[PDB]
Amino acid sequence: NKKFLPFQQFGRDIADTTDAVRDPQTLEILDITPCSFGGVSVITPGTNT
Amino acid sequence: SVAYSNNSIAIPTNFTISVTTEILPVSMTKTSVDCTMYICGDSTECSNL
Ligand SMILES: *[C@@H]1O[C@H](CO)[C@@H](O)[C@H](O)[C@H]1NC(C)=O
Ligand SMILES: *[C@@H]1O[C@H](CO)[C@@H](O)[C@H](O)[C@H]1NC(C)=O
Repeated sequence: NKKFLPFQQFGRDIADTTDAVRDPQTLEILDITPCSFGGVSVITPGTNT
Repeated sequence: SVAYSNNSIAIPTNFTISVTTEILPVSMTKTSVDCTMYICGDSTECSNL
């Protein structure tokens, strides 16, 4: 929902990476949310139980 | 230069109840850091190395 000037293409975050973009073919404001959510947690009781 | 005597003394006659506030840290921010998503962002040869 930001204010992209027509030359402004790349939104940067505080972490200085790519945040918000625009298609060079069609003028449109986009937002990016990265994939690879978290890790694997395993719950188990005692094996003898 | 607080005075001092041989046969005289100073005894309090009235008091004051003061509230003192201490601040102690207890919990650091718990942090889990994955290594592969940190180092090798979307790669195979990086993980093989
Ligand atoms: C207590 O100390 C003072 C300090 O000079 C002295 O003059 C006095 O004689 C002392 N008291 C006694 C009982 O000696
Ligand atoms: C003791 O001190 C308080 C303030 O510190 C005062 O308001 C009060 O009247 C005093 N009382 C006596 C008996 O000296």
